[PDB]
Amino acid sequence: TSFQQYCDDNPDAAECRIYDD
Amino acid sequence: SNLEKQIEQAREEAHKICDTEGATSGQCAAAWDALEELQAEAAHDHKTSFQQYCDDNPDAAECRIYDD
Amino acid sequence: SMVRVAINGFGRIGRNFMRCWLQRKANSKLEIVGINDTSDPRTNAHLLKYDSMLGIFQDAEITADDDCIYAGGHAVKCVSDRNPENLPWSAWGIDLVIEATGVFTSREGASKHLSAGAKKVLITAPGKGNIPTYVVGVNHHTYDPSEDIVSNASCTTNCLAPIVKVLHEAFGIQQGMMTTTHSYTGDQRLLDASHRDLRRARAAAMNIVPTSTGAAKAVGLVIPELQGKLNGIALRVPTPNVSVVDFVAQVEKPTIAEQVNQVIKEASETTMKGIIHYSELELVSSDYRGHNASSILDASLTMVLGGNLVKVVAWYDNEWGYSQRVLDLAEHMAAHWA
Amino acid sequence: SMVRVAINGFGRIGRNFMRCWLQRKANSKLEIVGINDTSDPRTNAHLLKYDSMLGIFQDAEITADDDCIYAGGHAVKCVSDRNPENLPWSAWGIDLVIEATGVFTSREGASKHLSAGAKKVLITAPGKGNIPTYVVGVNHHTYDPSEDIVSNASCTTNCLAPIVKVLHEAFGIQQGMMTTTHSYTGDQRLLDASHRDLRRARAAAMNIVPTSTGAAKAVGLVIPELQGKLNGIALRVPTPNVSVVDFVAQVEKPTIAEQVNQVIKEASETTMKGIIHYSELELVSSDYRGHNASSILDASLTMVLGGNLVKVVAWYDNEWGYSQRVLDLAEHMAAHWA
Amino acid sequence: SMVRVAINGFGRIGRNFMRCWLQRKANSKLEIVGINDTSDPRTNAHLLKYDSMLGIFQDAEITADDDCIYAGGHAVKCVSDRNPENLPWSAWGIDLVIEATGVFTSREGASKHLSAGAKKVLITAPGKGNIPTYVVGVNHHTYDPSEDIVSNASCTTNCLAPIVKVLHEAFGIQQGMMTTTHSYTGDQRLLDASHRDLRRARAAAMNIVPTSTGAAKAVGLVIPELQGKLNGIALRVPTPNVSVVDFVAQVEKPTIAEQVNQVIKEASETTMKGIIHYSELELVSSDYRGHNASSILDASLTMVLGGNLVKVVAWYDNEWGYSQRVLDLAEHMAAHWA
Amino acid sequence: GSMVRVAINGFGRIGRNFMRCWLQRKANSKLEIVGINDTSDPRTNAHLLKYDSMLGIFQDAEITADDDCIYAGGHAVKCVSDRNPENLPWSAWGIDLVIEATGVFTSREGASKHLSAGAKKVLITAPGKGNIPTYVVGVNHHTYDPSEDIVSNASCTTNCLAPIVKVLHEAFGIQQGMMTTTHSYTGDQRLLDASHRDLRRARAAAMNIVPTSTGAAKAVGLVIPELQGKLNGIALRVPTPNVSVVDFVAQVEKPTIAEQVNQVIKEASETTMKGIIHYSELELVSSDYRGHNASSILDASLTMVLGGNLVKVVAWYDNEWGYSQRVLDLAEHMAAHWA
Ligand SMILES: NC(=O)c1ccc[n+]([C@@H]2O[C@H](COP(=O)([O-])OP(=O)(O)OC[C@H]3O[C@@H](n4cnc5c(N)ncnc54)[C@H](O)[C@@H]3O)[C@@H](O)[C@H]2O)c1
Ligand SMILES: NC(=O)c1ccc[n+]([C@@H]2O[C@H](COP(=O)([O-])OP(=O)(O)OC[C@H]3O[C@@H](n4cnc5c(N)ncnc54)[C@H](O)[C@@H]3O)[C@@H](O)[C@H]2O)c1
Ligand SMILES: NC(=O)c1ccc[n+]([C@@H]2O[C@H](COP(=O)([O-])OP(=O)(O)OC[C@H]3O[C@@H](n4cnc5c(N)ncnc54)[C@H](O)[C@@H]3O)[C@@H](O)[C@H]2O)c1
Ligand SMILES: NC(=O)c1ccc[n+]([C@@H]2O[C@H](COP(=O)([O-])OP(=O)(O)OC[C@H]3O[C@@H](n4cnc5c(N)ncnc54)[C@H](O)[C@@H]3O)[C@@H](O)[C@H]2O)c1
Repeated sequence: TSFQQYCDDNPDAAECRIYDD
Repeated sequence: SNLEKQIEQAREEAHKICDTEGATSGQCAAAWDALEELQAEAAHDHKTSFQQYCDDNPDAAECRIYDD
Repeated sequence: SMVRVAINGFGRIGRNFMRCWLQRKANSKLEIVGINDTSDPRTNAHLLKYDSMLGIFQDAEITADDDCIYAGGHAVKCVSDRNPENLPWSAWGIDLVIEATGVFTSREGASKHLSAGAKKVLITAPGKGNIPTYVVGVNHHTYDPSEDIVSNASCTTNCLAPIVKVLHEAFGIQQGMMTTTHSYTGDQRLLDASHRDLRRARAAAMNIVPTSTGAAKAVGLVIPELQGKLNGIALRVPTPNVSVVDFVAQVEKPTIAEQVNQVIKEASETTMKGIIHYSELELVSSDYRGHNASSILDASLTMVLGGNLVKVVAWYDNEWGYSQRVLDLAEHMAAHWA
Repeated sequence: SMVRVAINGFGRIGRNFMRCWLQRKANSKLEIVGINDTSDPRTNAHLLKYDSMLGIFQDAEITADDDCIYAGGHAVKCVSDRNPENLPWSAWGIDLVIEATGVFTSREGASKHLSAGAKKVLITAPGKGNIPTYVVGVNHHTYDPSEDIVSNASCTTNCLAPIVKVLHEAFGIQQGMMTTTHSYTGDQRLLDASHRDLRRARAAAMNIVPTSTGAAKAVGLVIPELQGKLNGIALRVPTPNVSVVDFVAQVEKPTIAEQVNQVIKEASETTMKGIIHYSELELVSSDYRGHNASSILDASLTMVLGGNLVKVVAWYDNEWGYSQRVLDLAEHMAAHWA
Repeated sequence: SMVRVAINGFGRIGRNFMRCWLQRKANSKLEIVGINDTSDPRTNAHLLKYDSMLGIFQDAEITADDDCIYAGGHAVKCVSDRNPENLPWSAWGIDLVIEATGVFTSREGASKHLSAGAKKVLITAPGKGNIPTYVVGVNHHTYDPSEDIVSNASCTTNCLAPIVKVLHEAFGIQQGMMTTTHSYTGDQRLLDASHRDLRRARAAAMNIVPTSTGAAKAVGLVIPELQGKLNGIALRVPTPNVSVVDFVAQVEKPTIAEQVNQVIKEASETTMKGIIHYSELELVSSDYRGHNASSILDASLTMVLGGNLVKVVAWYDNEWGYSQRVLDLAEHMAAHWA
Repeated sequence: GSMVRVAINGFGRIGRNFMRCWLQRKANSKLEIVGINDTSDPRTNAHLLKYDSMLGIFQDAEITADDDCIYAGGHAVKCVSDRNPENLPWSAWGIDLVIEATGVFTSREGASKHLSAGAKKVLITAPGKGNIPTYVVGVNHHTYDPSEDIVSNASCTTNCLAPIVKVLHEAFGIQQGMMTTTHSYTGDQRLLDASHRDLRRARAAAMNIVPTSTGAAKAVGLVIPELQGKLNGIALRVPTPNVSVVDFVAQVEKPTIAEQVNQVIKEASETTMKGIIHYSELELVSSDYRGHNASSILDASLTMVLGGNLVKVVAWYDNEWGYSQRVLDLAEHMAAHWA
């Protein structure tokens, strides 16, 4: 996926942030 | 309660008795003696005025309870 | 031929209810004919039309004069007395009173409507003392026409109780714990303010607010053999409507998450249809605004450990869902009026 | 020979006031000895200590028994009577009543405290009818010891009036519009519920709610020259505390933003020190919680068009800053008992 | 024939625009055939359907696969590339690009769409540098087919500019101050985080946040007569949608509130129909969700002082109203194509 | 002998909470924060460090900046802004320990890019990905091995649930356990409906109850190994900006009653868990627990038990400050056992 290949390079974008809380 | 509504009817009756007969009246003395008597019984589980207001105004903002 | 209805308390539930009946009026045995409330018809017609949660009412024109609210040419007389014994139910021929104030939920309190001339009272909340409680879908068929005062339980009880009945009949519930993460409601103060509950005193939109709930024990009222086996709490959170129940149970019969979901799913299509909705969608509370089901199972959240500790999570529109059940319970009563 | 004080209405203002005096107790000519309120002492002790906005009270321990709140060993006797006439002001030797219920803002209403034994009454809101209104820093030196019922106006008046006075004396205000973007207050409704104000009726944490502001008329009370020349409104928004007023003035002596800011800055360091604070920081409302000034001018937002159209923006903690002024006014009265 | 449109940036505006188009599709010269976004079609079909503000999409069924979003059998090809030059505009026969990422607002930035194959670009925000700005109902009839990159200004601009035009032509505007009390937007921070604007860096749902407004400059671009004569600011408040602009104008022809209202009202029923709406109801911000008008004048708040200081207050759904105008601007461009 | 030189990678809610925790506790510390790396600049991060919407204005000392450093009372913290830790100047800065607080390097391979840059150890302020030793102060940190170059301090919810689960398990023997954290929202949720790999975290945070999948369910089984695979749960993000509550329902082996459950945790809170668990019988709300230094505050009023063996306990925690206090504790602990 393009949005899956984008969250690989930039996990620190507010489109990918995952904080296991 | 009971003793409260009698302490207000006891000083109302003592102020009327005192004014009519005078300040040095033996009747005024007994009137304040009888008020001091019901205040010594009144003073001799601590429900609050808050809790009695929520019994009289259950729909007030201070008293609503929605069991959700 | 037609059950004349009156609403006591035109707040969030009174108005949701009113707007439920207005949309279900085509096939209805109820005619709402009167309103009692602390406010006036002009003020209450305005609120009726402009709802911050439900939006502008679109079906019919809402108007009002000195003494009447009108909805689509249908007149609703209004009075404003806080003692239901003073109400003109005899004059108005009120057959059913919807008791939506939150104040008259004991038998003696509710009975004042009967003294004023009403025949039956449907309390929109848990009853006090020995008032028969009903949840449409769980036990509303044991309703006895001779009952003059009834309780439609709480919103939470109406969400948990149907899920408890399905799970209990599938695997036998031995004990259960619930937490409802609940939108705030009118009994909480907007800012820290005097209250008999020190937690309800705190600002509702700023805080997570624990409060005692009885909906857990109340489930044992309607599913009488789980009596004494359920307990729970409430967490009030800063949302204005829609809540979610978290139910953790130990069951006799070993199962897994998939079976739990399939069970509830099959009930939602057959025995509990219209009452339970089954969802595998990854939604949030906003998406469930205006849902007509008492319970929406969030299938993605179901968990089971060791075969016997089951966890389920169910959404509910505490305002609008509960009101559909209030109307359901009334429509049922009008069916078996005696 | 302190001035014995009682608080009527232990709400947001009443408890901010109490905490204000507790911090300033050492230098005060006032002694708070009595409280009347809807609630009992234990509940009020709890709310005084645990405050969602101010946080937990730090300075001294706060206990309570059936009779009193205790502030670090200082006793405040408590009663619960909503009719001020029955209050034990005579027996408690009450000199000054801080009228903070909001529902005794007329002269006859506030005068019930005088029938009960108090000597003077300070209303923590605008008065209804001929009640001399005051703003510390603007006109409180026109206080006259013969005045036994006084208003400290509203929170917006206490923010706006000092900046208007400064602007007026520097450039000459000919006309002025105001809009306070205002944190909601206990006067509004958590969810849509009846209210004499059809907009304040609407769920406060959900809405921008246009409404009236006392500053519209009271600024002209404390600055008589400008009576009839100011007007405005409020937009209540979903924040629980801290507010900001936006004021647009038609002025006589043409100027520019640099000149306006220097004038207010100059005042804030001299004549208006402690009332106006001058800020060049890029802050937001949370940063002004607990700020003791009546007005924090946000200098970066000052703009002028055509030399004659002046716009200024001033923050204020409507709960804590206003209470600081209630204390100031009461101390001033304490200094001028006769 | 049909003007083939692509959406660049499937955000709040991009998806409001889609839902606008879908409701007006049956009467439209545009055909949305492509989407570019950082995210995939499945995520974006889920977002298009489930919307915290607009609710679940009712009109048509929405679905997706690896390649496209389907809105009722209508297939929208999706790509995910962040450099417009690599976008398949030429291969998709795309004519008009609705640029809604907020990052390609300069001419050279937006121009990348032209290299990729598109023929015109409509920026859903103010432009950077010489980019013609249009507001529908104020100056859009001046648009020229020769212009291929255009700005539709901000939401606040689209609300204030129709009213300024009326006020100006009726009374003559010499100066004007504006403050939009404004729902927060994606541009702000959920919790305190770094940001070019030190105040939009601060938790949006916690604070009143003063910031800039595009209307301060944009109104003067669409009403050239008033360039340099307007200024103002934005206060961002904790509501997710719907905003209100406060406009205080010094005018030349002395007037009064009744006359100000009657001019805007008649305009709203004639030359500004659909653009300005005139409201006398006592409503709050929730009630204007989904209004199609660019400005709703709140006549109850109109006030005037000394004949020359006029205060008007106008609501707008900054998401839905603004998107309706973007569609209008687009349809107009497809009408006057070249 | 000297002090451990610390850098903060990611000056966000945790990085800045941790900084203020350290700044307050600096009088007793074997650490010295000498460097920050963040996407933003020194002046902007100075502003945020001082003006916090949740902690109020910092006042223990003056806070300024120039183009290179942030200053907290004349103490200089050097500031660099590169998104790839490989490129960070940890070698020239003599960085002994890195607080990985960006949420972007929770895996050993990404977390050890700081080691390629010259760092000697790395403390991830989040659950680690893959086999990375996970520690909870007061439950498990005493098993820290000075040879670990990469550690995980856990999640906020894990630091709340784990101390309580340890006391309850030893008192009554936990067999299975469910959990639900009614959690304030955090920076990884979107302010308005926007793209996200978690369709629920994509939705407007201050507007919704948002169920998401927490790993505190998994983590607790790490720091208490005999409960691996015996606990599970979810999270419900709600519209508060800080402070969470965790609701734990457990099937225990030894019968008990709510009175006894409370007493156990109370005794623990005063002895073996002092400073980690706090015991409250007060009727408070979330706002009242802002700034609390405990990992868990048991809301004793909410304890309930059914049939002797189904136990429900509810605990508060300041997900930002409390978790930052433990991060600091764990870092000091590593500074004491440094090799
Ligand atoms: N919406 C929910 O969250 C929800 C869900 C399920 C059940 N309930 C239950 O429904 C009941 C109603 O709750 P609500 O949120 O609608 O309340 P509300 O406070 O919004 O409305 C109460 C209304 O009753 C009126 N009222 C109060 N006292 C009265 C009197 N003496 N005479 C006439 N009118 C009076 C008030 O004017 C007000 O309009 C509550 O008891 C609650 O437990 C609420
Ligand atoms: N809140 C602000 O920001 C602010 C600012 C300036 C002025 N004011 C004014 O101060 C006044 C106080 O308002 P508040 O914000 O504290 O509201 P509040 O509701 O928080 O306080 C009112 C308190 O008075 C009590 N009360 C009400 N009626 C009573 C009666 N008959 N007898 C005894 N006690 C009674 C209530 O129980 C409550 O504790 C208002 O008149 C308001 O206009 C408020
Ligand atoms: N929302 C309002 O109130 C409003 C009103 C009027 C105008 N506007 C303007 O409209 C614009 C859109 O704002 P929004 O509210 O939709 O914000 P948003 O964050 O909801 O939308 C931005 C979208 O664009 C995408 N995107 C960002 N950079 C990209 C790139 N380089 N390539 C491809 N896609 C990219 C993002 O994934 C996101 O989906 C803003 O510039 C704003 O100024 C907004
Ligand atoms: N806040 C909580 O509730 C909480 C509790 C426990 C654990 N945590 C964990 O702490 C971590 C941080 O969370 P937070 O709340 O501080 O988030 P945040 O978004 O506030 O912090 C992120 C910061 O890191 C910076 N950053 C992002 N990418 C970077 C890169 N490539 N290089 C350098 N700097 C970069 C950003 O500028 C931002 O300031 C998360 O992994 C989370 O799981 C958070």
